[PDB]
Amino acid sequence: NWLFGKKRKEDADALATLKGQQNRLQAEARNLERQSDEQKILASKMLKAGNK
Amino acid sequence: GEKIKTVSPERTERVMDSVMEQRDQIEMMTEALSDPSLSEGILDFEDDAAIDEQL
Repeated sequence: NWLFGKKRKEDADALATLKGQQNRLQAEARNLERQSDEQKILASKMLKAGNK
Repeated sequence: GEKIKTVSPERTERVMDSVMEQRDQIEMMTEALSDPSLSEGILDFEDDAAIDEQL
């Protein structure tokens, strides 16, 4: 009876937790990619400016 | 000086750190056992509407 709704709620909560954690990981990956692109452009710029 | 060397301040720091850690663990253990979700167990699917009208 009422246990079926509880099971559905538990599965939905577990999926919500997993998706939220995946959202944090995707945000961190986006930040890392931003930093890597910035770093590549900076390296090209300072090689233009003459340092190895 | 003999007393200060025996019970050094680092020893007191270690003892107080252990007391703090163990107090935290007792609190977490004794609040894990007191979660109201058990005796509550099944909650209203209507989310307190029936108990609202009963009150």
